[PDB]
Parts: sequence; C-alpha cells; structure tokens
Amino acid sequence: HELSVEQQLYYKEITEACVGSCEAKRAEALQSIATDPGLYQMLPRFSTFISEGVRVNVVQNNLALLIYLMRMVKALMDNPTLYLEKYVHELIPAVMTCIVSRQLCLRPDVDNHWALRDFAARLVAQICKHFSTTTNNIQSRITKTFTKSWVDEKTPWTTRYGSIAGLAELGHDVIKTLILPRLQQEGERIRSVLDGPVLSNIDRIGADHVQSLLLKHCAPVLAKLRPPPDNQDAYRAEFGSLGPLLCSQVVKARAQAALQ
Amino acid sequence: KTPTYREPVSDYQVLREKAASQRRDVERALTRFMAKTGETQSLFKDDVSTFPLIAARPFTIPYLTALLPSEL
Amino acid sequence: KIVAYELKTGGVLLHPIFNPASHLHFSIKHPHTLSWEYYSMFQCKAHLVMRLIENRISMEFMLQVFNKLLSLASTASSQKFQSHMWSQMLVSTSGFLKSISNVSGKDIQPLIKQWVDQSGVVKFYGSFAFNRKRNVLELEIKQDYTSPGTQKYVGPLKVTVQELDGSFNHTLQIEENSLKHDIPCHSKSRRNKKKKIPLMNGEEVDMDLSAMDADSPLLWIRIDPDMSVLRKVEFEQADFMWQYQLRYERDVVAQQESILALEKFPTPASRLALTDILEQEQCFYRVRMSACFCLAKIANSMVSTWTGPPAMKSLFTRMFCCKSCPNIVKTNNFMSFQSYFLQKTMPVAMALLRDVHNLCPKEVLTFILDLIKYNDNRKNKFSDNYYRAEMID
Repeated sequence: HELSVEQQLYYKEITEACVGSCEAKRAEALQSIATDPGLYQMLPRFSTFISEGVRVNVVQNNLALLIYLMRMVKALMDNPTLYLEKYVHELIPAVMTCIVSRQLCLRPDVDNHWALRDFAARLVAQICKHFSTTTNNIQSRITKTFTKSWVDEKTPWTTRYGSIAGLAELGHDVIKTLILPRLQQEGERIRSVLDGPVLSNIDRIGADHVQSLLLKHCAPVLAKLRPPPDNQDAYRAEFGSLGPLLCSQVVKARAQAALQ
Repeated sequence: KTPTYREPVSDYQVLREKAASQRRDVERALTRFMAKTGETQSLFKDDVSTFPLIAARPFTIPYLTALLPSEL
Repeated sequence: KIVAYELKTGGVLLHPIFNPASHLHFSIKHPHTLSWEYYSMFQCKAHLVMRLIENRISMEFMLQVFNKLLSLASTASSQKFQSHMWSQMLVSTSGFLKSISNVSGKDIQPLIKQWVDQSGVVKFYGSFAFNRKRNVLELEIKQDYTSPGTQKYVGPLKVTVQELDGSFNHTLQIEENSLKHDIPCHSKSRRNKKKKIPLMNGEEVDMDLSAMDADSPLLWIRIDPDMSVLRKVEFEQADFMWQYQLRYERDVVAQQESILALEKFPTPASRLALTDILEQEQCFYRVRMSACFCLAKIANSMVSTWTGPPAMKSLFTRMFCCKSCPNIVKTNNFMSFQSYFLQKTMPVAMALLRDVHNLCPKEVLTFILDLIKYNDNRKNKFSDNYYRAEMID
C-alpha cells in the first residue's frame, strides 16, 4: 500500500523531472513513462499527481505546467504494459479542464492557450477511442458535455474554441451532426469581427481563432457532402469565407489524389 | 439475483513472482533513467544504451553517506 | 598464519640479543625498521608463546603473575620519587621469568629457550601401522628440520588415539634419534556387542562401524591435539578415519583438519560425511562453512560419477527455501546468526561447481540469479548488505 523506497525514489525523480528545470531530463522522463514494463502500483500516484496538478492551475494559471502535465498524460497513454481503464475517470476531467476552461493563461493576450487546446483535444479523442465501451459511455458523455457547452450562449470564445476543437477531433460524423447545424452561429461571430464597437478588446483574436478552426475543420466536411463544382457555395455558405476554404480543401484533395 | 465477484489470485508462488518482477522492473527503470540524465561510465567502448553506469562522484564527507542508516 | 610466515621467510625472533637474525632483509634492533608483516607476526607469535607458558604453568598461576606485575606497577604509580620507584612500572624478560618462578616454583627456561630465543617452528610427518599380533600401534613421527624456517623438537609430545573403548592420551618422548613409537591398544569388544563408543568428552555415540577395519580397534589418531607446540602436522590416516574424525569428534580443530584432509579423498563416503556435517546443527558453524568449500572441491573432482543434482542445491532448498516452492527462497529472517552465515556462504561455494566442459553449470548460475531476484528483506530487523555482497561474490 505504501511504495517501497525504490519506487518512492522513482516516483520522486520522475515527477520532479516534469516540473520544468530542463527539457532533456523531461524528455527522458517521458520516454521512461512511455516505455517501462512495471510502472503499475505507481499508476494511482501518477493519476493523483496529474489531476491535482491540473486543479492547481486555478490558483496559478500556469500554461507551461499544464502543457507538461498533458505531455505526462500523453506519455502514460503510450505505455503498452499498463492499463488505464481503472484510472481513466481521473484523467478524463483533467484533460477536459485543459480543454473547456476559460483562463488557461496568465497573460491572456500573448499566451498560446490555443495549442494546449488542440493538443488536449487530440488527447481526449485518443482517450475515447481506446477506452469507450458501451458499458462505459465515455464518448457519448464527452460529446454531450462539449455539445451543451457549445450550443449554450454566454460561453466565452476560449471555451467555445475548446468545444469546437474536441468535437472536431472526434471525427467526421460528429462534425456532420453537431457542427454543421450551427454554422449560422458564424454570422453571430462575424457580428463581432467585421464590425465591432470595441476593437482593442481580447474578443477579436479569440473570435477569428474560432473562425479559422471552424472553417479548417468544415472544409473537408463541405468537400464530402457537396457537388464537385462548388461555384457559389461560399455565397450560399455563411459570410462567403467557409465556402472559399471549402474550395481550397477540394483543391488540396485533388493535389493529394495527384500525389497518390 | 445473487452477486458474483472477480477471481482472486491467492497463490504464494505467483505473488512472489509478481512482487519480484515489479521490484526488478522499477529498479531497472530508475537506474536507467538516472544513468541517462547524468554523467555516465561504461564497461565497453561507447556503451550508453546497454549497461549504463551512473558515474562515481566523490563526496566531501564520505563516512556520512557510508555508515549512516537511511531507513530507521 | 605463523607457520606459513615462518616457513615462507626465515622466522620471527622474540627477544633478540644485541645481527641476531640475518636471514631477513631488515634489522630487528628497532621497531621502525621492521616490516609491517613482521610486526604483525611478532604480536601473533608472542601471544601464542604466552598460551604455551599457560600450558606449562596453569592459568590461575598465570593470572597471578599478571596481577603481581600490575600490583607492583600500581604501588609504583603513586610514589613521587623521580624513578627511585617508577621503574617498577617497566617489565623486562628477566623480571617476568622471576615473577613466574616466584609464583609457581617452576622455571620455564627450556620453553623460553626453545620458543623465544630460537626463532623456528617444527614440522611433523606422522604415519602409523597397527600390529595385530601384539595389539600395539606403531607410530612413525619424523621431523623436517633442514627447511629454512624449521627447528628440531626434542621435548614430549601428546597424541590422542580414539579406539573403540574410548579416547586415550599418550605422551611420546621424541628425542633426535627417535622414529618408531609403540603405544598399546585396547580391546575391540564394542564391536562384538553394539554398545556406544565413548568420546573425548563424557558422552558416547552410535557409530556406523562398517567402514572400519576388522582387525584394528582404533578409529582416529591426532598428533598434538592441544596445539601445545608451534607445529605443522602432516598425518597419514586412512580416509574412513578422517571421516570418523569429521563426524564424531568433539574438537573443532580436528573437524577442520579432517575437512582439510578429505579433499585428497574424493570417495562418496567423504561426500556423505561432509553432507552430514552440513545438515547438522549443533556443529560449530565455521566447520560447516568450510565443509561447503570442501564439498565443492570434491564435487569438481568426481565429475562423470556424480549422480543427481549439483552439490548443496537440494540442501539449500531443504534448509533455506519454501516447502511449497523449491526455487523461491524464503524471505530474509537473519535472526539465527548461524544459518545466516551458512546461507550467505553456501552459494559462494556452490558457484565453484564445474561441468565436464570446465564451465559452471547453468543450473547453479540460474539458482544464484533466482536467489538474487526473489530476495525480500522488508521483514527482518537486520540489514542485507553482506548477504547481497556475497551474492555478487
């Protein structure tokens, strides 16, 4: 029940290597976590450490330590020997907190909370690809939280960015049946982009980040369920920009076919 | 509606094997991590991947780390 | 140690007279010119010669000598006179011998002349023959006195013969021209009836007399058992006499010398003798630790004859492993201090096993590696550093 001194020392060295003194010891610690055979009996300690550390972001909005904890989770997932089925109920809300929380930064304007968003969204798509079973209902319960965070108004542009990022990393049919009904919401976004009374606020960078993610992920969905011509699909689309992105996506698909 | 439980492994042989192999694996992982993130020696020429040795560092007072017990 | 050093280089001379020792490359006139090995062997020989003086003049008289020296020194230590009386705190050889002669009435001047002033040890080569007609035991003891470290012994010599009627001591007078010593032997009526054979102490045991000769009653012979001279003995017994001396003797130096002499007889009866010594608690533990290495040497010499598993492995699993799992060692409990020493010395001797190809077998190496893997020390009150260090050895 209490870790032996060997694994107590291993736990201490591995956790203090992922706090940020140098990068090389961090990379060797993550390559230890990902590729060791006997790290069970230390999995509950790592899950507690990660979940409490993501909770400690509310007292200190440290983006860097959250990126380090998300790379710790991503290293824990790549271990073939240890099975995270009994401890996934702790790691799911930690990655969810890294996705849909609103202040991920200390200085909101310059910190790229945006990457800890798409990295943790890719992480939660992997955590509900490997572990979702019909007894679990992991993926349906993750889509429902993302959906009622996205459809509901009053949500900040950061948490809407996180919701759209996770929903769009889940797959193609999810963005068919969740993202595409609310494409008219882009008009409500472009209400505050092409014409804002306050330009120097922080809503504009988050809004056009949301816009760029939306049209990047909805370009292959428009390439899947439309004609090959796409003459004025952009005009038929909202703001006429999503349609230009869809034309660019069709061009990219043609280039990929030529490469094949 | 009578409940069932999971199969319990109360065997002394496999419990000794599990505790032994987990202790050996965690001490191997610890020593390879500490030899990779520090100064290293090698019995063979340019041998860091296989059998890495943590390099010998001198102490300023060696009797304190030798004679003193650490678990008490 | 001292007979090895004195036969190696010259000899240690306690009490020289001022060179007195010219066989060695330094001068013994001052302590700061002595070699360090000579200083160590000097202290070693001094305390063995004092044990010899206790053997001639009994231990209570010896402690009375020491108390007389201390009492003269402590009456001297309280005076204020500047050395009129402070030199009674300094001992000499003549004062020590005079105090010995005061308390006992015997002087030790032959023993002092032989073992102090003369710088040599003695070498004894013994061989016996039993005369069945006259029922006597004809010993033949010859000395090598022409080696560089040796000297000639002319005193008396004790010999202890264990026959079927018991253990009898005999004193032999070994003059320069002496070679054959006829001592008398007793009956063999404890082979007619099964009775117990009485030992050196008051006890008696059941012995398996199937290996003994039918015509001789004598079970073993020991030349100078009490180590009453500074000697190196080379006795030529028969192998069954060495096995009886290993099993049923009540002296640890005789069990050690029988272990040392059983390496020349690799017969399976000697393997049975050493294995019965190894299994036996109420044997002194340093005899069993020697029997491990002797059993390893004998096992190496009788390859292509050895029947079952390697030596001491089944015995290790019988003594120190679990009853339900033979290849899993028991968790470490080092509270007995004799099976701890035997447990940490048995794989070290077991690793000296060799196959017909001169390579250590993969059954003993795998056994040692499983001893290393399944080692659990979270339960004893003692540390594991010496046992793990012996595992690396």
